[PDB]
Amino acid sequence: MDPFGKYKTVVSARAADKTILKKCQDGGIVSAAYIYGLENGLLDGVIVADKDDKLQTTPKVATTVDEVLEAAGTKYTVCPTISVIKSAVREYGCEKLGVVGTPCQIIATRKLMKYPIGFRHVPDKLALIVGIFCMENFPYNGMKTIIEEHCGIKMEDVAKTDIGKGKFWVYSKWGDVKSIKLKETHPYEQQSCHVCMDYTAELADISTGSVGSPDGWSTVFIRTAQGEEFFNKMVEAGALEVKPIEEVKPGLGLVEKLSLTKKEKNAKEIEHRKEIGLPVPY
Amino acid sequence: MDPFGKYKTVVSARAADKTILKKCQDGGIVSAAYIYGLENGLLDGVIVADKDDKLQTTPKVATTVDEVLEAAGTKYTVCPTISVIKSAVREYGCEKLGVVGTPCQIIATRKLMKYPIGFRHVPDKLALIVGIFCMENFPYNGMKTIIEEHCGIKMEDVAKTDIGKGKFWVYSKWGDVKSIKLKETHPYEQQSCHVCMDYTAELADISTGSVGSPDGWSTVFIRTAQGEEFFNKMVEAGALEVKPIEEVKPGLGLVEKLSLTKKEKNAKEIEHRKEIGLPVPY
Amino acid sequence: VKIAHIHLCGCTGCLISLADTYEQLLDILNSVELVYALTLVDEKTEIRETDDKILIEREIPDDIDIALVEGSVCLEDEHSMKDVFDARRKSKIVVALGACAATGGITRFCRGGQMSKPVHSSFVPIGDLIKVDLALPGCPPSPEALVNLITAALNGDTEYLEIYAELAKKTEACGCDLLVNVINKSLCMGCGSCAASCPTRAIEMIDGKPNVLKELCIKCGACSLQCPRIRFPKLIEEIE
Amino acid sequence: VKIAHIHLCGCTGCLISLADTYEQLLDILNSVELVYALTLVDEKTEIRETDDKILIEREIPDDIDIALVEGSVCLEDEHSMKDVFDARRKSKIVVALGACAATGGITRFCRGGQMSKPVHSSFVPIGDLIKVDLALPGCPPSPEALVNLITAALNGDTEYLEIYAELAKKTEACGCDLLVNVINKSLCMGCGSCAASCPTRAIEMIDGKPNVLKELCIKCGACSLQCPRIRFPKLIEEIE
Amino acid sequence: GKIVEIHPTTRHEGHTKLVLKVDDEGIVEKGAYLSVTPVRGFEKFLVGKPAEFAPIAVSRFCGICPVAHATSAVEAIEDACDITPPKDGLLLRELCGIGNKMHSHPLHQFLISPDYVPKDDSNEFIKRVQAMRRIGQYIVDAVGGEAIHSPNIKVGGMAKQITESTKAKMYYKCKEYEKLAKEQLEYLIPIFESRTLNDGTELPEKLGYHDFGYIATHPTYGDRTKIDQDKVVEYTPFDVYDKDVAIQSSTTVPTYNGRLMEVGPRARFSKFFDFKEKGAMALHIARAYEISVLVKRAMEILDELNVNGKTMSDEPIVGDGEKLGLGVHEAARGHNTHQAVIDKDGNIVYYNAIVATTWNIPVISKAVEGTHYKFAEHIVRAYDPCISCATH
Amino acid sequence: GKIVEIHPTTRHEGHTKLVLKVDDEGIVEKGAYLSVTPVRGFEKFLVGKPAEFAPIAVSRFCGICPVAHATSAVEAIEDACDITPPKDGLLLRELCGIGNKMHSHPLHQFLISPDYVPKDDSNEFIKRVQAMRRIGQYIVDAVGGEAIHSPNIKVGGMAKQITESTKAKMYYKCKEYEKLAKEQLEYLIPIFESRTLNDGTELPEKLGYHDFGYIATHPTYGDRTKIDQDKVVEYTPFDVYDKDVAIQSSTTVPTYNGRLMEVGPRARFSKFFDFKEKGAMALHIARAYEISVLVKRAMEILDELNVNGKTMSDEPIVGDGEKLGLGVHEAARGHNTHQAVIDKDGNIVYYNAIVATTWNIPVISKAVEGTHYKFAEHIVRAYDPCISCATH
Ligand SMILES: Cc1cc2nc3c(=O)[nH]c(=O)nc-3n(C[C@H](O)[C@H](O)[C@H](O)COP(=O)(O)OP(=O)(O)OC[C@H]3O[C@@H](n4cnc5c(N)ncnc54)[C@H](O)[C@@H]3O)c2cc1C
Ligand SMILES: Cc1cc2nc3c(=O)[nH]c(=O)nc-3n(C[C@H](O)[C@H](O)[C@H](O)COP(=O)(O)OP(=O)(O)OC[C@H]3O[C@@H](n4cnc5c(N)ncnc54)[C@H](O)[C@@H]3O)c2cc1C
Ligand code: NFU
Ligand code: NFU
Ligand code: SF4
Ligand code: SF4
Ligand code: SF4
Ligand code: SF4
Ligand code: SF4
Ligand code: SF4
Ligand code: SF4
Ligand code: SF4
Ligand code: FES
Ligand SMILES: [Fe+3]
Ligand SMILES: [Fe+3]
Repeated sequence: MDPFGKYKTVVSARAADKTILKKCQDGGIVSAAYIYGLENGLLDGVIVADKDDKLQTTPKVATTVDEVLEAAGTKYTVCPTISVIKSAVREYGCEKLGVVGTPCQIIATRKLMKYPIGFRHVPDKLALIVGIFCMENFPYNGMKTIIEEHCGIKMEDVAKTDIGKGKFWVYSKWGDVKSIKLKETHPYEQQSCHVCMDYTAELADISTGSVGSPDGWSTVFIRTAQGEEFFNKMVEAGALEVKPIEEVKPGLGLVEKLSLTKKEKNAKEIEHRKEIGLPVPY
Repeated sequence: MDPFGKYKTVVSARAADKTILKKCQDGGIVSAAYIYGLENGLLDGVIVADKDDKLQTTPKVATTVDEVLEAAGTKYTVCPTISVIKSAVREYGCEKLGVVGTPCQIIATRKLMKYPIGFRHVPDKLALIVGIFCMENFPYNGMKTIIEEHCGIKMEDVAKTDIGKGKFWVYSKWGDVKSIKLKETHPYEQQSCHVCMDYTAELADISTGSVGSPDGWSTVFIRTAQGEEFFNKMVEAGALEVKPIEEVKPGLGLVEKLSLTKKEKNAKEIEHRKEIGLPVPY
Repeated sequence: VKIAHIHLCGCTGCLISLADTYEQLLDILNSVELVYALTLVDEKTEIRETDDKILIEREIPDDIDIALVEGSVCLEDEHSMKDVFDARRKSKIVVALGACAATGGITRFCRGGQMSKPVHSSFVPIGDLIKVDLALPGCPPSPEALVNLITAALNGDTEYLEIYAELAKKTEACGCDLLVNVINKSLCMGCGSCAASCPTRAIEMIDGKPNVLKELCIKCGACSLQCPRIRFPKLIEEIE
Repeated sequence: VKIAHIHLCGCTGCLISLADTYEQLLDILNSVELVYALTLVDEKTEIRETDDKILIEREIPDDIDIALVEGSVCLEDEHSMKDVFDARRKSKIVVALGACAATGGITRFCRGGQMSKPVHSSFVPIGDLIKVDLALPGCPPSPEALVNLITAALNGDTEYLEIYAELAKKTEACGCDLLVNVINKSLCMGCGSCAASCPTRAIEMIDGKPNVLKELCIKCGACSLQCPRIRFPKLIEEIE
Repeated sequence: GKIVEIHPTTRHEGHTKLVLKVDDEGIVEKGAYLSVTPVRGFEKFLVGKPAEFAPIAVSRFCGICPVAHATSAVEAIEDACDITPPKDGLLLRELCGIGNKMHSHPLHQFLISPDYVPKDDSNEFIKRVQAMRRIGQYIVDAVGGEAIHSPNIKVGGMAKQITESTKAKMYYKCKEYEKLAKEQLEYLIPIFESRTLNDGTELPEKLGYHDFGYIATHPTYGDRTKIDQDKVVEYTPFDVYDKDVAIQSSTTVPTYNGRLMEVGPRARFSKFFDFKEKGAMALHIARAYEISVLVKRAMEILDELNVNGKTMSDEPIVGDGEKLGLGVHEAARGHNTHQAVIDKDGNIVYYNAIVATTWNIPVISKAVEGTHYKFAEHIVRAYDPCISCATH
Repeated sequence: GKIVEIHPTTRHEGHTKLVLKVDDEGIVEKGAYLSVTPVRGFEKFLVGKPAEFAPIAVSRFCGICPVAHATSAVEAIEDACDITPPKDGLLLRELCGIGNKMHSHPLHQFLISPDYVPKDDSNEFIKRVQAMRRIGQYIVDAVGGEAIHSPNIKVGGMAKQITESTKAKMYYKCKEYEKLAKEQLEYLIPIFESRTLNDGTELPEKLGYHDFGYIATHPTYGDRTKIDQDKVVEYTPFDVYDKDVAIQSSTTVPTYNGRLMEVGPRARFSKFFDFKEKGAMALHIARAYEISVLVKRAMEILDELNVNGKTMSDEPIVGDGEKLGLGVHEAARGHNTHQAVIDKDGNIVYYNAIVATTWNIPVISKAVEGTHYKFAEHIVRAYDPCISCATH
């Protein structure tokens, strides 16, 4: 079982702008990439996740850095980022689009490009495809129940959530930090994620994540020639701080264990569905 | 193959009320039965066709005797008579409903009664099923072309269309009578009638038509026990004038020749559709 | 024979339609043995008592002859999955009763997200998981069609049930069935019986042809079943 | 190789889509031989003179390698019925180009009665009469999708075309495909790529799930083909 | 010191669970009645769909009372768009709702008959229930279009007008139903008053007591003015059950002014007919008496009905995309609430439903406390619970 | 004394037939041009369907000019419901229709290139045409959502709006299109004026002459007030062809004051730009000159457009079930007419379409008369016919 798919280099990195770091989940790689492209004419639009005061997510095309800043942080709830990909190249008029999405949404983008039936003049305009790691998603009302009725903190007063370290973590604006075992957070997950076998967004230009890298830092896979040229251009400009993933802890060994834990667990779900007669992607 | 299906007797007959004969096509059998049943409580509602000043038909749940008179006569155009059969037993509140229809619409009625999935509390309320002979139907704009463009009569000035004798006949309100070879009418006929194998309405309680009997009279098949009781009740009440089909000309030999002609012609179409892979009822 | 009413993700309306045989429901219930029906009988009660808990469970019995399975299967609820396979295991004849069990019906529109089970978002007809022997479409099927199915099953009228035994293999339904299989195939003659069969009044006869108001269609299957240019077994031609 | 564009009951939009390869249409036409296309070339001209009349016919030539068949077949028109069987007879590979030829498309709603051919009411995809080898959905499929099919057919890229060769055996499409095969089957994760593929904008993402405005769906099939939880061949995982 | 779990409970609609904490003598100390029926999720897949699809869809909450959800839906959409149904359509709608309650109550008396009706009277008791139900379902067929899921119940009124023939048939059948209602009522009220089952078991005098108020807006139909919907708040099952029980509940927990409330026939009979008895037998008694109230109002409507009056408003379904329309209806089980927000194009942008038994479920949890657990299921059935309704 | 039948005619859209009665020298004495394309029947299946489906469905008349029918459909529904599109939506709509005419005219010049363009110039000529069409299709892509079948064209205006960036792009693309148009026009006008094909054969001076008037309501968009739709009467093929030919025609025969009329570029150029030349060559010349008129008006709309101005009206789609709305638009082939009546619920109760080539088919039948039959097809192509359009 391969753990990461194809990639050129694995890196632990972080954004150089302090504004980004104050607003980002981990190392601010997505926001850093989007803002750099926009500011340097590499991109003219980017798909982002806008969040309502109560953490509801709405897809949006972005043409201003402020917009990118207005939407930095992880909402552990389903946001259809690819639903706006055509709108981006039509009315918005983008020709150098940036797209972000969980590994699945990246899979949708790659198929969307190879068989562009309903995507006339879309594929050529995709200028950078950023993938974020993902283990499991949740319906909004499911995450609402965990945070509010299992963790005490009310959604509005939530400021940052994070899974790992053995369980779920909700960080309150006011200052408290609550944790509940990850074993109780299972009943409320999107069950269509139990057939997903991509952890590190193996088909993105650039994949970025939290695990394997310390707090405030992001594990960054560089996969495609396009992602490499973009990633390098940022480094030569000083938009990123870069350390080898070997020199950093916990390191790639953690990504590998979480990735192959997802794959081995969900591959057994796939075989269970096949066994009882339910459809599985092929 | 068999030409008429099941019947108890076959008789040439016509109504005794001559108001009916003023307004009917052939013998006034359908209207006579409807009006008799309504007047004597055997029927509390009858499905009829409300034609338009341009001969556009409309199905209709008739309840009054005079209504039956406004639908008398043949409109050689499709009229969904069965489409009101539920509305007849719900809001209209009928419990002794009379239904008229071409052999195909009678077939639908018999299936409607044997598999009444969508027909809750409907079968037990059908009191008389009257079928009328039929060889071919037409889309309204097809018949509009036959009458207006091949017979040179505006649908408005149309009075009584009829077929037979080898040609389509248009009788004008202003006196003229035009004839065109049936050959010309065939390109305009509804191509779904070419799979129909029922000429004499073989599944009706009572079936009535023009062919076989003389002008002003009608060939009447009495088929079921329900139709026999209704028919006998009319003859003892004097509503019908009755003569044997053997003493009348052209007689049962024409119906037979026409009924089998349809069967051998369309059975070929059915076998042609099976050959090229199109669906055919079974 | 032993019959049982299994209630999955349904509305009980199919059972109520059977109840709408009225006083003849006692002639039906006396010709068979109602061995299970959570709505009607207290079967099959099994008491397991430990030192901390008394577990009074009503389980689906064994040796069922005919199972009237109503409603669809929720793929994310484990008791729904268990009951549908339990019904196939314990029943000789499995009847997909109603459009929900036969073709999904209204539950085809379910997409989850509602409290208090927001992961409940996937509903399938029982045919997508187990083997179905007979299927009755409609929402609900009329009481008369049910009486006819039950009588034909008890009397071994295999000919009458053929059309239903053929439906058991069909797990999808829509008003489009009339277009795809009839109108588009030069078979429609304009009777309108398909319009009279529709429980939601979604079919409208326009110029001698049906017009489906697709937003008012519950994917029940009654119209596709009624149409005589789809199915027309000789059995129908029998009159007396 | 020899390619031909058969136009049945279509709108020439699929041909225009191919034409929207713009100046690359010369590279495409220069890589093959356009042997028949009523819209573009005067083929195959055959003059038949009797003592009464001169008949100048443009007929479908024999030994066609790839037939891009566009539009549906009218069952009540004999020339339409004849051209579809000729396309199969004379062509080695038949490509159902566009939703009309592949799944019926807009023509599924045809019910006839219009002048000056009021009996024209039954339109079927070419797969309902002839064997189809490849099917391109959408209304119209994108110029980029067409180029890939053409390039893959010239280059014998069997793997790429497998998804389209599998579609050829499917003659019915709807926005309900997403419900019946993804949402109802606990496979939808809410990317929204389907909503972006639709040419009529009939899909609308609501709470991370697709909602199909069924009265705007023209049964084109672009969303069913797009959704990556239906078909996802290993080929797609290939990037550098 | 023991837990008693009954699962599933029987002779009501749907799929529930009793989870009781009982002392060493079997007396319930902490009660838990909860729905475990899967959540089909009507309020969530209706968003994005046209308004006229609501009464068709929400009718499928349940096949016993579908008229109550169609009525509440169209009332909520009419309220959201300021549509006024014409006089005679509103009469037919109320009649259709009354005909539906005319089949539910006898049906429920048939469900509970194995506990209360002697085995020798069973056949004749059932025959009288089905004769009544036929009449109630005939009214729903004629007016609503179908007895199970009435498509005539539409936004703007009722789709079809009946005939003077149909009207007179219903009035005559209502006179016969009233005769059956007196026979039924004179037979059941003495049984319910005896507090003894058909096997001789005496039921405790305080069976099913509780401390909660009632909600009832009308005796036969509904009145949105008689409730302040702002004071109605839905809470989560964690706020009423233990955590290991809460995660299994499928319903929400409605409260009025932060308190549980009972709905249903006794709730109606308390507000409108000065019926003050507590306990579970009072519920069976109120439900039995309401049969006479319903059929007598049905004949009063038919007397008032103009068979030729307009039944559909010509107003268009157009909303402002903000107003939260309120639609209430006294279903057979009690105050049934639907809410809807409609945009300018006639599409649902938000939908919500607080069905009757959704109210009564957390009340049943408390009503079973105080008495032995062998009586818990009899307290449940007194509330005529419909669970597919309470879950939707 | 012979009958010449050409079937199918080529290098136009769709499926037709030329049926000519010629004398011994080949001169056409009686001409007949007729569509034999099956009738998909849009005007008849749209009845019963919602109004927003009309611009989606009628767009499928044709894939060359889909915008023209979408435009005409919503104009007819807006007229029937008294909906007024906002200024900037009406400007984008017109821009979308002009973008479509910006690819149709070069596309037609490409189809007729085998007859007029020398073979050595073919590749460069096709490249210049395709460079022009790419700009035209990009305008329809940006504004309409799709080049082929634009879903933004809606009852009320235009669904989406464009960014100043996009607007600035189209304005620059239009200036380059205007360069290509001058190159194209400086090349083809001399060929058309020489009246000789690329093989050297000279064309008769009176080629394609006829005695009929013209119909055009606007130079670039459409104006329903410039035509009296009551004087438009559709007749049957029996009124223009011989009986054995009439049964084959799929189209109707539109007339204005009971007379055939020509539509198209020369019709517009006659009415608005004082172009008075007759014949078939004048038809190719007017079409070529109209390319500059279109692109100039496109840049004139962009200078006038407010990219943030409202594009969709907020009025609801409600009709009175009687008003026969009129929707006219100057398609690339000529005056295009849609009519529709809408009820209160936004649904189609009657629909009718009189497409441009429907007007020209019976005019073409006469225009081929007088000249040899080997020139008949060249007269057909001068009218740029679209047959799937004329049949709908
Ligand atoms: C449901 C979910 C589960 C995840 N699980 C894991 C995990 O198990 N392990 C792990 O290492 N990482 C996981 N991630 C990713 C992780 O939480 C961070 O988003 C990422 O690792 C670091 O982001 P960043 O700081 O580099 O960029 P940032 O500057 O923080 O910006 C984050 C970007 O992500 C986008 N985004 C936010 N929420 C969503 C969403 N729901 N869907 C699509 N896009 C979104 C926003 O548009 C934003 O631009 C998950 C993310 C999601 C949404
Ligand atoms: C399309 C068509 C084709 C026919 N072809 C033949 C034929 O080939 N040979 C033959 O002998 N007879 C044929 N008939 C029947 C014949 O024309 C007479 O209708 C028949 O004799 C019964 O008329 P009557 O005088 O007995 O009844 P009347 O008293 O005249 O009443 C006639 C009844 O026909 C009903 N009706 C009229 N049009 C339709 C319609 N479109 N659909 C359903 N019901 C309708 C009216 O509602 C009315 O109740 C055909 C009828 C139709 C509609
Ligand atoms: N009565 C009732 Fe339903 Ni089946 C419940 N509970 C509601 O409106
Ligand atoms: N241009 C154009 Fe169409 Ni294809 C034609 N003819 C019209 O409205
Ligand atoms: S686990 Fe897979 S399917 Fe679920 S959200 Fe993450 S990437 Fe998508
Ligand atoms: S020929 Fe057959 S199908 Fe056609 S109208 Fe007559 S009975 Fe019906
Ligand atoms: S088919 Fe209809 S009536 Fe039967 S369970 Fe499903 S929703 Fe209820
Ligand atoms: S059209 Fe009516 S009868 Fe047919 S499937 Fe839909 S709801 Fe059922
Ligand atoms: S039932 Fe069948 S034949 Fe009759 S109108 Fe409906 S689709 Fe046509
Ligand atoms: S698929 Fe669409 S674009 Fe292609 S021929 Fe059919 S209607 Fe025209
Ligand atoms: S929903 Fe859209 S993409 Fe899917 S089949 Fe319908 S029209 Fe085509
Ligand atoms: S493309 Fe497939 S997985 Fe993505 S939102 Fe649509 S149906 Fe769901
Ligand atoms: S199959 Fe999709 S609307 Fe019927
Ligand atoms: Fe609720
Ligand atoms: Fe027309």
